[PDB]
Amino acid sequence: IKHTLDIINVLTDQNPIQVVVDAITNTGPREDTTRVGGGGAARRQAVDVSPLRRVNQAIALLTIGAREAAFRNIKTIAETLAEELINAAKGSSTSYAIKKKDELERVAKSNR
Amino acid sequence: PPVLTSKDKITKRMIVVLAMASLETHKIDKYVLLNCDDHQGLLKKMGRDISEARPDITHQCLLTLLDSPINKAGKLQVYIQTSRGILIEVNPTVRIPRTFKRFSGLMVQLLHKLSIRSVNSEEKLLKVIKNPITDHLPTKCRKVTLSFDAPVIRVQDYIEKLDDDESICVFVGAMARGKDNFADEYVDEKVGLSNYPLSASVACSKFCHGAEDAWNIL
Amino acid sequence: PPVLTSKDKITKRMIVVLAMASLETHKIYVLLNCDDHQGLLDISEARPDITHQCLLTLLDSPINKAGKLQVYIQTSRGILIEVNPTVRIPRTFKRFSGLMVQLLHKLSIRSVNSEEKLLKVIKNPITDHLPTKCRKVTLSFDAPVIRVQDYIEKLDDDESICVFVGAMARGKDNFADEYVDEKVGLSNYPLSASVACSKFCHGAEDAWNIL
Amino acid sequence: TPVTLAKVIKVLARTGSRGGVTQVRVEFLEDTSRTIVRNVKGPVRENDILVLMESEREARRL
RNA sequence: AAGGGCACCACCAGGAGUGGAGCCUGCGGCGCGCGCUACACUGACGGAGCCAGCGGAAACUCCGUCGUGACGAGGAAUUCCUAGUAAGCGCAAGUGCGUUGAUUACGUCCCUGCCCUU
Repeated sequence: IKHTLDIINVLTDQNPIQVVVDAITNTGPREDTTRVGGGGAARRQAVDVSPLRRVNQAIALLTIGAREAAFRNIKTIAETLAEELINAAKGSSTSYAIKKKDELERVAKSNR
Repeated sequence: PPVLTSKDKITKRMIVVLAMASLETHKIDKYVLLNCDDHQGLLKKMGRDISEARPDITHQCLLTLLDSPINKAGKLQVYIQTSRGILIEVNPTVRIPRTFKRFSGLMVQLLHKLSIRSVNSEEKLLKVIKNPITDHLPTKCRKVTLSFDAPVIRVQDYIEKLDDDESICVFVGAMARGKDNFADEYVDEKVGLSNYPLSASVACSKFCHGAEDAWNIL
Repeated sequence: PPVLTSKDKITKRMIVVLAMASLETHKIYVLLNCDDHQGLLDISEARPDITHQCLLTLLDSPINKAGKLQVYIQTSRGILIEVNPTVRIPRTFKRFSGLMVQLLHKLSIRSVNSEEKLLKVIKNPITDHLPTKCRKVTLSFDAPVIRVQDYIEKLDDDESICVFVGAMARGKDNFADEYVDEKVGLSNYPLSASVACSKFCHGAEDAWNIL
Repeated sequence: TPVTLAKVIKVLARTGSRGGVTQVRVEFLEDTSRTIVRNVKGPVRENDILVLMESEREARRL
């Protein structure tokens, strides 16, 4: 974590802790889909999600992002976490969590 | 020309999933694929699997896809999805066996060992993998089901609308008949390709052609 | 959709002729083919699967369903077969062979009811059966690549289009040279016979607003 | 997007639902007038932000 | 039929797996279970730092050197689970001990069960 923060600040001044907060801020989903009955060939129903889950899941996403994000490569978690936190603390489709959120959500507008 | 696999989650590409594929081994003391020619006698005796035994369709489709330019150009990967729920990834450089007899042998072996390995290389050519297909798919991927009863589309047009960083995944029912809902739970919509019913292979050429046109492949 | 035959010499159709087709019966009769008669033997002259593959690929096409397609087969031993657009060719090679063997012995496959002939051995050459306005082309890896859609649009409103494709695994593109106007390629990559067929069907379906 | 934030008033005490999803009466926080019945996914007690996009939806037992 | 309840052999939301390899070991029969060893850079090797409990330990930390050069991370299935716990780690004793130390649940009766009362 210490390292990441430094890497983030080298790559934008800013409070990297502000950067962290943002990534968590613009990551949480708005409408997540539940597995309604359907009648056999199940159809998902467009629920809204709790702020604690929003935070919970965000953190989840970004870390699974960094960890699994930069696997067999030439990078360090500190780095790939800075990458995942920077990309998400701005929004530019370069981030595995932003891509995922936008897809969970696209799915929700479908179940409406 | 980098080989495309599920591990890569970013590249824009076309994915075909041959859903509802009829692959099943058969004991006799040797193994073969359950198929309507050899086993129409047996199948009927049991009173089921009536056309649940059409592995040839899968075979046809595979040749059709891999033989395609879009494959040669490396912008296509295929997956299988068995009636019995088995999911296969197909390495795009695999020179699938030309005849059904030789195809059968290899699918029987793939099913028993869960992978087919190159004699010199350590990458697999075919690999049984875990459901759901939606884990292995690219992150930004449009998903559709081919269906006769769905709104007809011109594929070239259908494709030019895709975000420059967005893939396309098509589910084809690799079968003789059936409801086209083998994938309702994953897809964004269903589309038709012709006002005529097609065969799986033809649907597949049609779609490859279309991508090939739109993505500038000769 | 009124059925296209060699008699109709006016209508503007697309014709594909599967050349160097491997259809040689083997006395035991069944079709001579790699799988079974690998051992017995050169494997290249024995690839009937390729033909069977293409027939499905061709008859299943939207363009045949719209009845603007016509298939002919011309084997590697010069036998000539007209395929009836409405024939529902057997889906499995085995069943295919039964039928293909019978047809070679009897010279035609008749519908169990209609007077029509689902398949027929006709006399050479193939030129005496094509439409009178008809462009003759050969497919070839060794030729200038083209967009099938563009090519089709340059045809006279009356001019039909007949492509010669090799139902073989390997070899010279010479098989139709005595008949062709021009040899052309559909791809930068070398294609299987059936794939070459899709390409053309599809490009021409596009050109002809099918459907 | 015309996103509208809301505050919970009453989580329901007796319900009927599928597990996981719970129905909440929300006060609308732009006006105090509007009140809606909505459906939340995560565990939720009173007095918090809700993000809204679709503005009526009047959902029922799910 | 009705109303309450309880339960991850239930559901709502995860972890850790098991079902893959060889071998060890028990059980069956004449396939099944517990395990051990495995398929690097969040690493390996070299210095160096240096901390337990039950009866100067290892992981770990720092500074350096190395630089990506049967089994390629496990099918359909399926088990157990709510804090110093899980997992990781080693230690004494013939099962215990401490060190490092979490994600998720604490909810419900929609489903499958059982219980109560009507």
